[PDB]
Amino acid sequence: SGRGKGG
Amino acid sequence: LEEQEEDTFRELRIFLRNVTHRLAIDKRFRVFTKPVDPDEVPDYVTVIKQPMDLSSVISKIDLHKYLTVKDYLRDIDLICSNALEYNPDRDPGDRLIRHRACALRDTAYAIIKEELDEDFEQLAEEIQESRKK
Repeated sequence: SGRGKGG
Repeated sequence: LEEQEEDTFRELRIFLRNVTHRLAIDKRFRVFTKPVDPDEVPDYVTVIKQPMDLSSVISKIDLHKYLTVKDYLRDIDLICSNALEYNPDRDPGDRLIRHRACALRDTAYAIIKEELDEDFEQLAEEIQESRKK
């Protein structure tokens, strides 16, 4: 998975 | 002449556009209505090779890329699986988007199962098969 979209 | 096959595809596209519209105006799925923006998520393209969103699904309806409900649900499933592959489970925002991805999948499947005549779908699938052959 990636960093995520929280910033 | 058998223009009846084209009648099937016309009725399928109208149905698909109506389903997609109902998904796209659902507040839960707003995040899936536009492609992921690499300016906001710079590593997205490093995880997800085949991006998909509801606005691209509309364009594919317009361009006659969906001959079957299966072809259409493959792209709904892609929206969901991309979100579940890309997004981790590290904060509440992560959990929220992942839940919305599953709810998108489940909503699309439930609408089709409730509203789509099984023989109509099978006819569409089998015209696609005749055209492949």
